[PDB]
Amino acid sequence: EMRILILGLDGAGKTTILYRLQVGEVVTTIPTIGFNVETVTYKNLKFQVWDLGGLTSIRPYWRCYYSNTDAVIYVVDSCDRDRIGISKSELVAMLEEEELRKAILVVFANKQDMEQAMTSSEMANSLGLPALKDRKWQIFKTSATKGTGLDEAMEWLVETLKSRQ
Amino acid sequence: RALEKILADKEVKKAHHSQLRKACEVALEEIKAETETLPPVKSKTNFIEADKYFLPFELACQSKCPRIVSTSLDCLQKLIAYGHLTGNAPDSTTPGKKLIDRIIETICGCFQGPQTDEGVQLQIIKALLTAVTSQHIEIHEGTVLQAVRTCYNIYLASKNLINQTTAKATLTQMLNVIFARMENQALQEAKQME
Ligand SMILES: Nc1nc2c(ncn2[C@@H]2O[C@H](COP(=O)(O)OP(=O)(O)OP(=O)(O)O)[C@@H](O)[C@H]2O)c(=O)[nH]1
Ligand SMILES: [Mg+2]
Repeated sequence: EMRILILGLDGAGKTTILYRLQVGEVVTTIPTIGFNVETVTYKNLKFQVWDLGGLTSIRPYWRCYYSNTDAVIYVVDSCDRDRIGISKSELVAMLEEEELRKAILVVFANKQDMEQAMTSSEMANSLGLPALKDRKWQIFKTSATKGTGLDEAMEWLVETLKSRQ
Repeated sequence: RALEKILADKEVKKAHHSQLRKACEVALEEIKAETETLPPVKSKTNFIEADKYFLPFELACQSKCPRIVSTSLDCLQKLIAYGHLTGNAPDSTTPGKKLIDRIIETICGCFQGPQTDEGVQLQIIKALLTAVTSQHIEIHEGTVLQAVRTCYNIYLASKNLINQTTAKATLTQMLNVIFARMENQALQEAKQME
Protein backbone atom coordinates (compact mmCIF):
# COMPACT_ATOMS: atom_id res chain seq x y z
CA GLU A 1 0.00 0.00 0.00
CA MET A 2 1.43 3.36 -1.15
CA ARG A 3 0.79 6.96 -0.09
CA ILE A 4 -0.42 9.57 -2.56
CA LEU A 5 -1.24 13.20 -1.94
CA ILE A 6 -3.59 14.87 -4.37
CA LEU A 7 -2.63 18.53 -4.18
CA GLY A 8 -3.43 21.68 -6.17
CA LEU A 9 -5.36 24.92 -5.87
CA ASP A 10 -9.06 25.07 -4.98
CA GLY A 11 -11.34 24.13 -7.87
CA ALA A 12 -8.67 22.24 -9.84
CA GLY A 13 -10.56 18.92 -9.89
CA LYS A 14 -8.71 16.98 -7.19
CA THR A 15 -11.76 15.49 -5.48
CA THR A 16 -13.43 14.68 -8.81
CA ILE A 17 -10.29 12.73 -9.73
CA LEU A 18 -10.10 10.84 -6.43
CA TYR A 19 -13.59 9.42 -6.79
CA ARG A 20 -13.31 8.97 -10.54
CA LEU A 21 -10.30 6.79 -9.69
CA GLN A 22 -11.95 4.89 -6.85
CA VAL A 23 -15.42 4.16 -8.27
CA GLY A 24 -14.94 5.00 -11.96
CA GLU A 25 -17.54 7.78 -12.00
CA VAL A 26 -17.94 11.53 -11.72
CA VAL A 27 -19.69 12.68 -8.53
CA THR A 28 -20.84 16.14 -7.34
CA THR A 29 -18.39 17.79 -4.91
CA ILE A 30 -17.93 20.53 -2.32
CA PRO A 31 -14.73 22.42 -1.44
CA THR A 32 -12.76 19.97 0.66
CA ILE A 33 -12.09 21.55 4.03
CA GLY A 34 -10.14 19.13 6.17
CA PHE A 35 -9.55 16.03 4.05
CA ASN A 36 -10.91 12.99 2.29
CA VAL A 37 -8.97 9.73 2.38
CA GLU A 38 -9.91 6.76 0.21
CA THR A 39 -8.19 3.53 -0.81
CA VAL A 40 -7.76 3.13 -4.59
CA THR A 41 -6.86 -0.03 -6.51
CA TYR A 42 -5.47 0.36 -10.04
CA LYS A 43 -3.97 -2.30 -12.32
CA ASN A 44 -3.89 -4.30 -9.07
CA LEU A 45 -1.89 -1.85 -6.91
CA LYS A 46 -3.24 -0.58 -3.59
CA PHE A 47 -3.05 3.15 -2.91
CA GLN A 48 -4.06 5.20 0.04
CA VAL A 49 -4.95 8.40 -1.75
CA TRP A 50 -5.51 11.58 0.24
CA ASP A 51 -7.43 14.54 -1.13
CA LEU A 52 -6.93 17.80 0.73
CA GLY A 53 -8.67 21.11 0.10
CA GLY A 54 -6.93 23.74 -2.00
CA LEU A 55 -8.58 26.84 -0.53
CA THR A 56 -6.16 29.73 -0.08
CA SER A 57 -6.34 29.55 3.73
CA ILE A 58 -5.86 25.77 3.99
CA ARG A 59 -2.76 25.40 1.80
CA PRO A 60 -0.16 25.91 4.57
CA TYR A 61 -1.25 22.58 6.06
CA TRP A 62 -0.25 20.51 3.02
CA ARG A 63 3.21 20.14 4.43
CA CYS A 64 1.85 18.40 7.54
CA TYR A 65 0.88 15.48 5.28
CA TYR A 66 4.08 15.17 3.19
CA SER A 67 5.49 12.45 5.52
CA ASN A 68 6.16 9.08 3.85
CA THR A 69 4.55 10.20 0.59
CA ASP A 70 5.33 7.94 -2.35
CA ALA A 71 3.81 10.20 -5.02
CA VAL A 72 2.06 13.52 -5.49
CA ILE A 73 -0.74 13.85 -7.97
CA TYR A 74 -0.56 17.57 -8.59
CA VAL A 75 -3.76 18.74 -10.23
CA VAL A 76 -3.68 22.03 -12.14
CA ASP A 77 -6.60 23.75 -13.84
CA SER A 78 -5.49 24.22 -17.46
CA CYS A 79 -8.15 26.89 -17.97
CA ASP A 80 -7.08 28.93 -14.96
CA ARG A 81 -4.70 31.25 -16.76
CA ASP A 82 -4.94 33.64 -13.80
CA ARG A 83 -3.35 31.58 -10.99
CA ILE A 84 -1.01 29.17 -12.81
CA GLY A 85 1.79 31.35 -11.37
CA ILE A 86 0.43 30.38 -7.96
CA SER A 87 0.36 26.71 -9.01
CA LYS A 88 4.01 27.14 -9.99
CA SER A 89 5.15 28.91 -6.82
CA GLU A 90 3.23 26.52 -4.54
CA LEU A 91 4.73 23.55 -6.39
CA VAL A 92 8.21 25.05 -6.10
CA ALA A 93 7.67 25.44 -2.36
CA MET A 94 6.47 21.86 -1.80
CA LEU A 95 9.29 20.23 -3.79
CA GLU A 96 11.79 21.92 -1.47
CA GLU A 97 10.43 19.95 1.48
CA GLU A 98 12.86 17.21 2.55
CA GLU A 99 10.00 14.78 3.11
CA LEU A 100 9.33 14.80 -0.60
CA ARG A 101 12.91 14.22 -1.78
CA LYS A 102 12.06 10.62 -2.66
CA ALA A 103 8.61 11.42 -4.07
CA ILE A 104 7.42 10.93 -7.67
CA LEU A 105 5.58 13.84 -9.25
CA VAL A 106 2.67 13.49 -11.68
CA VAL A 107 1.09 16.66 -13.05
CA PHE A 108 -2.50 16.50 -14.19
CA ALA A 109 -3.08 19.27 -16.71
CA ASN A 110 -6.77 18.93 -15.97
CA LYS A 111 -9.91 20.12 -17.71
CA GLN A 112 -8.30 19.40 -21.09
CA ASP A 113 -11.72 18.83 -22.62
CA MET A 114 -12.43 22.55 -22.28
CA GLU A 115 -11.98 25.00 -25.16
CA GLN A 116 -9.96 27.48 -23.10
CA ALA A 117 -7.31 24.89 -22.16
CA MET A 118 -3.59 25.65 -22.22
CA THR A 119 -1.41 23.12 -24.05
CA SER A 120 0.43 20.42 -22.10
CA SER A 121 3.73 21.95 -23.30
CA GLU A 122 2.72 25.50 -22.36
CA MET A 123 1.78 24.35 -18.85
CA ALA A 124 4.98 22.35 -18.35
CA ASN A 125 6.96 25.49 -19.23
CA SER A 126 4.72 27.59 -17.00
CA LEU A 127 5.37 25.38 -13.98
CA GLY A 128 9.12 25.20 -14.64
CA LEU A 129 8.92 21.41 -14.78
CA PRO A 130 12.00 21.11 -17.06
CA ALA A 131 13.81 23.10 -14.35
CA LEU A 132 13.23 20.24 -11.88
CA LYS A 133 16.22 18.75 -10.07
CA ASP A 134 16.22 15.01 -9.20
CA ARG A 135 12.48 14.60 -9.85
CA LYS A 136 11.04 11.66 -11.70
CA TRP A 137 8.02 13.37 -13.20
CA GLN A 138 5.59 13.55 -16.06
CA ILE A 139 2.72 15.77 -17.20
CA PHE A 140 -0.67 14.57 -18.49
CA LYS A 141 -3.60 16.10 -20.35
CA THR A 142 -6.70 15.00 -18.40
CA SER A 143 -10.46 15.26 -18.02
CA ALA A 144 -11.92 13.99 -14.72
CA THR A 145 -15.42 14.68 -16.03
CA LYS A 146 -15.03 12.83 -19.33
CA GLY A 147 -12.57 10.22 -18.03
CA THR A 148 -9.95 11.42 -20.54
CA GLY A 149 -6.26 10.71 -19.96
CA LEU A 150 -6.56 9.29 -16.43
CA ASP A 151 -5.64 5.68 -17.23
CA GLU A 152 -2.63 6.90 -19.22
CA ALA A 153 -1.39 8.99 -16.27
CA MET A 154 -2.06 6.16 -13.82
CA GLU A 155 -0.25 3.61 -15.98
CA TRP A 156 2.75 5.92 -15.92
CA LEU A 157 2.60 6.44 -12.18
CA VAL A 158 2.20 2.70 -11.52
CA GLU A 159 5.16 1.71 -13.72
CA THR A 160 7.27 4.51 -12.20
CA LEU A 161 6.58 3.34 -8.63
CA LYS A 162 7.74 -0.08 -9.79
CA SER A 163 11.30 1.30 -9.65
CA ARG A 164 13.12 0.44 -6.45
CA GLN A 165 16.59 1.26 -5.07
CA ARG B 1 -29.42 9.19 -1.97
CA ALA B 2 -26.33 7.82 -0.17
CA LEU B 3 -28.43 7.05 2.89
CA GLU B 4 -30.35 4.13 1.34
CA LYS B 5 -27.29 2.34 -0.08
CA ILE B 6 -25.26 2.66 3.14
CA LEU B 7 -28.13 1.46 5.36
CA ALA B 8 -28.64 -1.69 3.28
CA ASP B 9 -24.88 -2.28 3.40
CA LYS B 10 -25.24 -1.81 7.17
CA GLU B 11 -27.58 -4.83 7.30
CA VAL B 12 -25.12 -7.16 5.51
CA LYS B 13 -22.18 -7.63 7.92
CA LYS B 14 -23.85 -9.26 10.97
CA ALA B 15 -27.23 -10.03 12.53
CA HIS B 16 -25.81 -11.68 15.69
CA HIS B 17 -26.62 -8.27 17.12
CA SER B 18 -30.32 -8.21 16.29
CA GLN B 19 -31.15 -4.85 17.93
CA LEU B 20 -28.76 -3.07 15.54
CA ARG B 21 -30.30 -4.84 12.54
CA LYS B 22 -33.82 -3.82 13.62
CA ALA B 23 -32.88 -0.15 14.16
CA CYS B 24 -31.38 0.01 10.66
CA GLU B 25 -34.60 -1.46 9.20
CA VAL B 26 -36.89 1.04 10.97
CA ALA B 27 -34.79 4.04 9.91
CA LEU B 28 -34.76 2.75 6.32
CA GLU B 29 -38.56 2.40 6.42
CA GLU B 30 -39.16 5.94 7.73
CA ILE B 31 -36.98 7.09 4.82
CA LYS B 32 -39.29 5.27 2.37
CA ALA B 33 -42.31 6.95 3.96
CA GLU B 34 -40.70 10.40 3.76
CA THR B 35 -39.85 9.71 0.11
CA GLU B 36 -43.51 8.78 -0.59
CA THR B 37 -24.05 8.24 -7.14
CA LEU B 38 -23.43 6.23 -3.94
CA PRO B 39 -21.73 9.12 -1.99
CA PRO B 40 -24.16 11.58 -0.19
CA VAL B 41 -26.36 14.21 -1.88
CA LYS B 42 -26.64 18.07 -1.79
CA SER B 43 -27.86 20.30 1.08
CA LYS B 44 -31.24 21.51 -0.26
CA THR B 45 -34.56 21.01 1.58
CA ASN B 46 -36.07 18.89 -1.23
CA PHE B 47 -33.83 16.11 0.04
CA ILE B 48 -35.36 15.21 3.39
CA GLU B 49 -32.69 16.28 5.93
CA ALA B 50 -31.61 13.24 7.95
CA ASP B 51 -31.50 14.28 11.61
CA LYS B 52 -33.02 11.77 14.06
CA TYR B 53 -32.54 9.17 11.30
CA PHE B 54 -29.17 9.04 13.03
CA LEU B 55 -29.61 6.32 15.61
CA PRO B 56 -28.54 3.22 13.59
CA PHE B 57 -25.13 4.93 13.36
CA GLU B 58 -24.71 5.24 17.12
CA LEU B 59 -25.09 1.46 16.88
CA ALA B 60 -22.59 1.21 14.02
CA CYS B 61 -19.93 3.04 16.07
CA GLN B 62 -20.52 0.93 19.17
CA SER B 63 -20.64 -2.24 17.11
CA LYS B 64 -17.61 -4.48 17.50
CA CYS B 65 -16.79 -5.38 13.87
CA PRO B 66 -14.27 -2.56 13.32
CA ARG B 67 -14.90 -2.50 9.56
CA ILE B 68 -18.47 -1.37 10.28
CA VAL B 69 -17.32 1.19 12.87
CA SER B 70 -14.87 2.45 10.21
CA THR B 71 -17.79 2.54 7.74
CA SER B 72 -19.93 4.56 10.19
CA LEU B 73 -17.26 7.17 11.00
CA ASP B 74 -16.81 7.57 7.24
CA CYS B 75 -20.37 8.30 6.07
CA LEU B 76 -20.97 10.51 9.10
CA GLN B 77 -17.91 12.59 8.14
CA LYS B 78 -19.32 12.81 4.61
CA LEU B 79 -22.87 14.04 5.16
CA ILE B 80 -21.98 16.29 8.10
CA ALA B 81 -19.42 17.99 5.85
CA TYR B 82 -22.14 18.34 3.22
CA GLY B 83 -24.32 20.23 5.72
CA HIS B 84 -26.88 17.46 6.14
CA LEU B 85 -26.62 17.04 9.88
CA THR B 86 -27.26 20.51 11.31
CA GLY B 87 -28.33 19.26 14.77
CA ASN B 88 -31.13 20.31 17.09
CA ALA B 89 -32.24 20.76 20.72
CA PRO B 90 -31.02 18.26 23.35
CA ASP B 91 -32.49 14.81 22.69
CA SER B 92 -32.72 11.96 25.21
CA THR B 93 -30.24 13.98 27.29
CA THR B 94 -29.98 17.02 29.57
CA PRO B 95 -29.88 20.47 27.82
CA GLY B 96 -26.88 22.81 27.68
CA LYS B 97 -25.77 20.52 24.85
CA LYS B 98 -27.31 20.12 21.36
CA LEU B 99 -27.64 16.85 19.35
CA ILE B 100 -24.44 17.72 17.44
CA ASP B 101 -22.45 17.48 20.66
CA ARG B 102 -23.99 14.00 21.06
CA ILE B 103 -22.81 12.60 17.71
CA ILE B 104 -19.32 14.03 18.29
CA GLU B 105 -19.20 12.36 21.72
CA THR B 106 -20.13 9.06 20.07
CA ILE B 107 -17.33 9.41 17.48
CA CYS B 108 -14.89 10.28 20.29
CA GLY B 109 -16.12 7.10 21.99
CA CYS B 110 -14.88 4.76 19.27
CA PHE B 111 -11.29 5.30 20.36
CA GLN B 112 -10.32 3.54 23.61
CA GLY B 113 -6.56 3.01 23.91
CA PRO B 114 -3.94 1.71 21.43
CA GLN B 115 -5.84 -1.58 21.06
CA THR B 116 -8.56 -0.07 18.84
CA ASP B 117 -8.57 -0.80 15.10
CA GLU B 118 -6.42 1.67 13.16
CA GLY B 119 -8.85 2.03 10.25
CA VAL B 120 -11.34 3.22 12.85
CA GLN B 121 -8.64 5.41 14.48
CA LEU B 122 -8.08 7.32 11.22
CA GLN B 123 -11.79 7.53 10.40
CA ILE B 124 -12.27 9.15 13.81
CA ILE B 125 -9.46 11.67 13.20
CA LYS B 126 -11.05 12.52 9.86
CA ALA B 127 -14.64 12.80 11.09
CA LEU B 128 -13.47 14.84 14.09
CA LEU B 129 -11.73 17.18 11.63
CA THR B 130 -14.54 18.02 9.18
CA ALA B 131 -16.84 18.20 12.24
CA VAL B 132 -14.99 20.96 14.13
CA THR B 133 -14.29 22.77 10.86
CA SER B 134 -17.68 22.50 9.15
CA GLN B 135 -18.75 25.98 8.04
CA HIS B 136 -22.23 24.72 8.84
CA ILE B 137 -22.29 23.88 12.55
CA GLU B 138 -21.19 25.52 15.82
CA ILE B 139 -19.96 23.45 18.77
CA HIS B 140 -20.19 23.64 22.55
CA GLU B 141 -16.63 24.46 23.55
CA GLY B 142 -16.53 21.44 25.89
CA THR B 143 -17.40 19.21 22.96
CA VAL B 144 -14.57 20.96 21.10
CA LEU B 145 -12.24 20.00 23.95
CA GLN B 146 -13.38 16.40 23.85
CA ALA B 147 -12.72 16.33 20.09
CA VAL B 148 -9.25 17.78 20.66
CA ARG B 149 -8.65 15.28 23.46
CA THR B 150 -9.59 12.16 21.48
CA CYS B 151 -7.35 13.38 18.63
CA TYR B 152 -4.36 14.01 20.91
CA ASN B 153 -5.01 10.61 22.45
CA ILE B 154 -4.77 8.93 19.04
CA TYR B 155 -1.66 11.00 18.36
CA LEU B 156 0.15 9.94 21.54
CA ALA B 157 -1.05 6.36 21.91
CA SER B 158 -1.39 5.16 18.28
CA LYS B 159 1.41 2.92 16.92
CA ASN B 160 0.58 3.72 13.26
CA LEU B 161 2.78 6.58 12.04
CA ILE B 162 0.28 7.61 9.35
CA ASN B 163 -2.42 8.17 11.95
CA GLN B 164 0.16 9.89 14.17
CA THR B 165 1.19 12.55 11.64
CA THR B 166 -2.41 13.02 10.45
CA ALA B 167 -3.74 13.37 14.01
CA LYS B 168 -0.94 15.89 14.59
CA ALA B 169 -2.07 17.66 11.41
CA THR B 170 -5.81 17.73 12.10
CA LEU B 171 -4.88 18.75 15.64
CA THR B 172 -3.18 21.89 14.29
CA GLN B 173 -5.97 22.63 11.80
CA MET B 174 -8.77 22.19 14.41
CA LEU B 175 -7.12 24.41 17.03
CA ASN B 176 -6.42 27.12 14.46
CA VAL B 177 -10.00 27.00 13.08
CA ILE B 178 -11.75 27.23 16.46
CA PHE B 179 -9.32 29.87 17.73
CA ALA B 180 -10.00 32.15 14.74
CA ARG B 181 -13.75 31.74 15.22
CA MET B 182 -13.35 32.80 18.88
CA GLU B 183 -11.25 35.78 17.71
CA ASN B 184 -13.81 37.40 15.40
CA GLN B 185 -16.72 36.55 17.73
CA ALA B 186 -14.86 38.67 20.29
CA LEU B 187 -14.09 41.39 17.73
CA GLN B 188 -17.74 41.61 16.66
CA GLU B 189 -18.46 42.02 20.40
CA ALA B 190 -15.87 44.81 20.57
CA LYS B 191 -17.58 46.58 17.64
CA GLN B 192 -21.33 46.00 18.05
CA MET B 193 -21.08 47.75 21.43
CA GLU B 194 -19.66 50.69 19.47
N1 LIG C 1 -14.71 20.72 -17.86
C1 LIG C 1 -14.13 20.05 -16.83
N2 LIG C 1 -14.57 20.30 -15.57
C2 LIG C 1 -14.03 19.66 -14.50
C3 LIG C 1 -12.95 18.67 -14.73
N3 LIG C 1 -12.60 18.18 -13.53
C4 LIG C 1 -13.38 18.80 -12.60
N4 LIG C 1 -14.23 19.68 -13.18
C5 LIG C 1 -15.23 20.52 -12.47
O1 LIG C 1 -14.59 21.52 -11.67
C6 LIG C 1 -14.90 21.34 -10.29
C7 LIG C 1 -13.62 21.04 -9.50
O2 LIG C 1 -13.95 20.77 -8.13
P1 LIG C 1 -13.17 19.68 -7.23
O3 LIG C 1 -13.06 18.37 -7.98
O4 LIG C 1 -13.79 19.68 -5.85
O5 LIG C 1 -11.70 20.33 -7.16
P2 LIG C 1 -10.83 20.32 -5.82
O6 LIG C 1 -9.47 20.78 -6.26
O7 LIG C 1 -11.01 18.99 -5.12
O8 LIG C 1 -11.49 21.50 -4.92
P3 LIG C 1 -11.02 21.84 -3.41
O9 LIG C 1 -11.10 20.50 -2.71
O10 LIG C 1 -11.97 22.89 -2.91
O11 LIG C 1 -9.62 22.38 -3.58
C8 LIG C 1 -15.89 20.19 -10.18
O12 LIG C 1 -17.14 20.69 -9.69
C9 LIG C 1 -16.07 19.63 -11.56
O13 LIG C 1 -17.45 19.71 -11.93
C10 LIG C 1 -12.53 18.45 -16.14
O14 LIG C 1 -11.63 17.63 -16.40
N5 LIG C 1 -13.15 19.16 -17.10
MG1 LIG D 1 -12.61 19.12 -3.05
